[PDB]
Amino acid sequence: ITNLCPFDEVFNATRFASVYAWNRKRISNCVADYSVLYNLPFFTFKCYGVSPTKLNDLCFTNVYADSFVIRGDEVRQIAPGQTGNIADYNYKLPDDFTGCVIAWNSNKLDSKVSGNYNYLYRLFRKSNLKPFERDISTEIYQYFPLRSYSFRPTYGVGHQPYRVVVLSFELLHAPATVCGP
Amino acid sequence: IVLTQSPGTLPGERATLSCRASQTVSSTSLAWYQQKPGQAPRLLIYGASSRATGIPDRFSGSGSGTDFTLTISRLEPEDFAVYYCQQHDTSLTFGGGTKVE
Amino acid sequence: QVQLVQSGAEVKKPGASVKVSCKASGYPFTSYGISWVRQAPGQGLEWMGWISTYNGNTNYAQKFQGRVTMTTDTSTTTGYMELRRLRSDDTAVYYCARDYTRGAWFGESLIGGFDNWGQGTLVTVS
Ligand SMILES: *[C@@H]1O[C@H](CO[C@@H]2O[C@@H](C)[C@@H](O)[C@@H](O)[C@@H]2O)[C@@H](O[C@@H]2O[C@H](CO)[C@@H](O[C@@H]3O[C@H](CO)[C@@H](O)[C@H](O)[C@@H]3O)[C@H](O)[C@H]2NC(C)=O)[C@H](O)[C@H]1NC(C)=O
Repeated sequence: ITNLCPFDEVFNATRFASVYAWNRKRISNCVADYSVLYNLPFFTFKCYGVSPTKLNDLCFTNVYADSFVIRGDEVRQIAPGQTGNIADYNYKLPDDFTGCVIAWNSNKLDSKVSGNYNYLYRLFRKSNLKPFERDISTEIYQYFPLRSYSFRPTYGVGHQPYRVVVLSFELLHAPATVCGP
Repeated sequence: IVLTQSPGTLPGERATLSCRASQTVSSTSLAWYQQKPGQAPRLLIYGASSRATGIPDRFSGSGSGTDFTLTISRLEPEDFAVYYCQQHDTSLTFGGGTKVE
Repeated sequence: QVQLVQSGAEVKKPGASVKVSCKASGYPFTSYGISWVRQAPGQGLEWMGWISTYNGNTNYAQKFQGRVTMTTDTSTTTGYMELRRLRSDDTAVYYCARDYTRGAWFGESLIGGFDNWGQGTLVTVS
């Protein structure tokens, strides 16, 4: 493998998806250099089932990067075993989740004085989500199911926007496509 | 998106250069370039604020909405060049260019 | 230690085509795209288009949509551009640059700019 994994094109993107409609980018057939993620702003870096200092020596059959924007106080919901209106209605991780969660404060880019209404979350649904399920329907709840974040630079930290990237590590009885150097 | 720069033509003094867009341009999609005589352009500012590697601290950019600027806190003999503004919020455009003299 | 090395000046007749090369080194070729910008005498910078070194995807400026073709060769880590049916108004210096404004793998916009530039290739039409 001569190609390098396009982490740069995931983390340094101008635009992130809404949490109700989280975006998945597939990483494959590449060399996974994780030093940059350790090197940087990226205040939140929690790995489950794997050590962040050993990723340089591992091989995977696939790596999946799930990108979305949430509030600072909602960052704790992006973890296995957790519940809440993000964990239950927007983005659910499995209890046996294997992977790393990276998040940073994007107030400088996403917040607006008039209010940034581009980012939305789901508040109403008839049931909870299954692991890695996505629901982007707008059917009226027996309420309009989606509501804006309205991010502003005048908000305290808990209400400031955070950009979250979840790196899921797939390990199967199959030839690896992604290996560190 | 159309980018209009001013003044047409502007050592030790502070310099300010302006670039106004006909449409809103995101902080993330705007940059500034410098071109010396006989040389290719080089990147100075990206993300409307962050400095490119190798760029002196005297160079700083900022802005929002449709109004962005580039400031040089004191001009050096080598800072006399044509500066350009760029946006890639929609497609990719360059401004007319502003000369420091 | 990134460098971009372009071919020397060319002289063409009206209706002729010119192909300009740009050899890249000092970085992983397939991690960054290639952009082309030209500057006519007395004029500013005009964007011609962009190509991904990873998947061959292109994005051209409307002005050259039917005139310019861009290709890459990953075995020689070199970019190429061809501009067809040249006119006297196409006299300009054509520059290559390393593109970190759009991703090569996903095609999405990035927070960046054109950091590394070649010396420029002068094309004269007469
Ligand atoms: C997001 O992008 C930034 C900025 O990248 C830089 O600016 C862009 C506009 C383009 O011109 C890029 O080609 C250019 O690299 C990344 O920050 C950069 O990270 C690298 C790797 O850590 C830094 O290189 C190191 O610098 C130290 C000195 O501080 C040396 O000792 C090392 O040997 C090595 O050279 C680079 O300096 C740094 N750039 C800046 C301005 O700080 C950022 O990493 C990237 N984010 C992700 C996840 O990729």
